[PDB]
Amino acid sequence: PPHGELQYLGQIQHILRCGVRKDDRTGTGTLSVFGMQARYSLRDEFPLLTTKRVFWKGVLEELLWFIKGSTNAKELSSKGVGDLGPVYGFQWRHFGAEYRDMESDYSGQGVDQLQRVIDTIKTNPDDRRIIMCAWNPRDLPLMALPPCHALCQFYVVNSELSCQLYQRSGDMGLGVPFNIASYALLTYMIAHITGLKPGDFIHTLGDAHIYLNHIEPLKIQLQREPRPFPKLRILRKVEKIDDFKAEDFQIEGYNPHPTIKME
Amino acid sequence: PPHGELQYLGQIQHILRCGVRKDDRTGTGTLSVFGMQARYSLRDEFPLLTTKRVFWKGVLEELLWFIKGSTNAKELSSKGVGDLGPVYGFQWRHFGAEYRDMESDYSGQGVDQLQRVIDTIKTNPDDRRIIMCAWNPRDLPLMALPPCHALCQFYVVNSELSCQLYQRSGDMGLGVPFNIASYALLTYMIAHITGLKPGDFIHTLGDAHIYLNHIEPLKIQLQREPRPFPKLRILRKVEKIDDFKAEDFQIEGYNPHPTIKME
Repeated sequence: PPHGELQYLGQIQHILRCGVRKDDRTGTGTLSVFGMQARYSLRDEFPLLTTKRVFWKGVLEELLWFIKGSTNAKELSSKGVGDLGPVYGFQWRHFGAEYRDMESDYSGQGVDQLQRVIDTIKTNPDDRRIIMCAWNPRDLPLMALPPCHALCQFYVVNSELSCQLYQRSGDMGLGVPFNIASYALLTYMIAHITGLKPGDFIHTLGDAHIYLNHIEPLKIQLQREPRPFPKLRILRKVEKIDDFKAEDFQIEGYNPHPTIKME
Repeated sequence: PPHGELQYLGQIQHILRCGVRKDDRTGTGTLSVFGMQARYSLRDEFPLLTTKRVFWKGVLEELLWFIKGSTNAKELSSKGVGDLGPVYGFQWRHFGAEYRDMESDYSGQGVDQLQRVIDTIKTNPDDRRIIMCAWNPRDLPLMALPPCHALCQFYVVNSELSCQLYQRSGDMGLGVPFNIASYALLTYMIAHITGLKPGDFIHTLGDAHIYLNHIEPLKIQLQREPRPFPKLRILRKVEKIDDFKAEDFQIEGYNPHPTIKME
């Protein structure tokens, strides 16, 4: 019954082996392959990478911050890792909305994709349209109607909530393991408040790339041998998604390999 | 050097074998799997399925119609297979635009994603944002800011244009082979007018489904043995994408298996 982390790893080797040098926005070098996909069970397990230690706390507090729907950087650097622009959280909860500061009442503003997604699951779980999208701030002023950076399609069958994430770009060494843990968490959350059981998380990349300064660390991480994934426990019963707080989650069974810094 | 059609086929067997019954909008039955991906070379070949005959003409004339950016059904039923709503073509060329009839001058209106995509390739081919999106008409009146049905991310490296298509849903027996041929064509077109060489086409599905009334025909199509893919020739040199017409394309090397009707 093979390991899903064996996917991520394999993706790495491929981008290393058959990957092709490509320059990013900043003219920084990368090894790039176009179009990938990985499937990760959420059934009795949780995709917190083992081949290296993943900042689980920052993943949690970061998510909740998105769900709190905020634009306030200090509301995070004191919960783990002064106006911020409308990063994902603000989109998730009010896209279409006129963006003042971090402080004002946008209560009842724009479209609340995230509530909408939840709702749609309860109302019509066969729906092929349960989709949040998420922009890069850089893009907002840059042009009319810029393209999402990411989008999840959620999906439900036999009482099992699944989520597929599509990123136009994937930082494989630094970003990817994180998002895997994030959208896997998100899912778990939604599954929970909709009385559903977590299913698969599918991870689709456009440009999957590695930064040249990551190759070495990653070559070493490859030689590592994934311990079995942990589990994720919720310990209160929670009805509204804004009610979740960090207390509600226990990770259990997480013995990673040591941290691997990638700059 | 294996066949790409062997992918589509394999996807079929899986949805049959491990697929799970799910009800579509109309409460019609389907066998559904969530999250798939296939890669198809466009290098010296073209993904016109062989295990059955594909309506190549209708694929052509349909595309061109999109690119002509129209809302006029009769502009197609007399070129192959009275107002139509703003189907993909109109989005591709003017999303954001106020939609009158089929007849008016929307010249210079909304955002022309398709031109924009071309342009971005010439201006900044390392860009992670070369993305058109495409809506289902059904969805437009149905709610504020409905989710795309599809989106391509285009991508370029080593003088090779690639395209990945993401559909939230995939009709596997009827729709999928068609889109494969369509976005593969589109690509070829753009590659051509940007002095680029066609690369891969990646096909990502959310809900991949089969209609119960297709199972039998498909079970039979599985038993078939893919002949090698054809090629696609352009025979004029064309600079603007609105200049392409059906004359410009020869398919060569297409001996399919017989047509398979699926209702």
